[PDB]
Amino acid sequence: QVQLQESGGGLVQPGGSLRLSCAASGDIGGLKQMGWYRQAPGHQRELVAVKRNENEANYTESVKGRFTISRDNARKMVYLQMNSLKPEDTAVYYCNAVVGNWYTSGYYEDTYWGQGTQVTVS
Amino acid sequence: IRCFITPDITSKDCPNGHVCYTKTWCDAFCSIRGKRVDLGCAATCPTVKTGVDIQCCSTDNCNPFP
Repeated sequence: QVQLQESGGGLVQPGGSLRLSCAASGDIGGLKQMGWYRQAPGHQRELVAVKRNENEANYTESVKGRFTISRDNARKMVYLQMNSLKPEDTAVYYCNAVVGNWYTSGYYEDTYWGQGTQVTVS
Repeated sequence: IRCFITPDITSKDCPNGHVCYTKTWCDAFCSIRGKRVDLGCAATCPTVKTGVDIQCCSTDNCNPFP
């Protein structure tokens, strides 16, 4: 019904750079928000970046100035440019998308998640 | 023809469109939430599948939300 498929992860040295991409497909009618979260061993799915339609992008102050989230709506995709990577940025990055749709009973938002892609720095 | 459109359920002027339509259809949540509702405009009354109901009208802003 909604598929988020990720790509771009890999292994990099400290100071390198990467570019993750998340493609949404299927019933993306009413796609309303998209974000990148990270999870490292022992952590939860922590906020990295997020973009809600008609709002300003929000970042965690641990990555401001180094990461950049962007959304191409004609392609229905969200991308994360990861500059000046550092070892603490190592983790599995997931992309979530919140889609909003109307039913006879009202307007509901639903969160779908991506397969997850590894990012390692060493 | 000016029609109501989703997700904003707001009126919008549609060039080359002659009909407002309300299209209702079940998704995976039809039993919990209700029948998905899509408001739109078209040049001709859209042809729909079997389980998809459609209501077409010619007036301006004649596809409000139930």
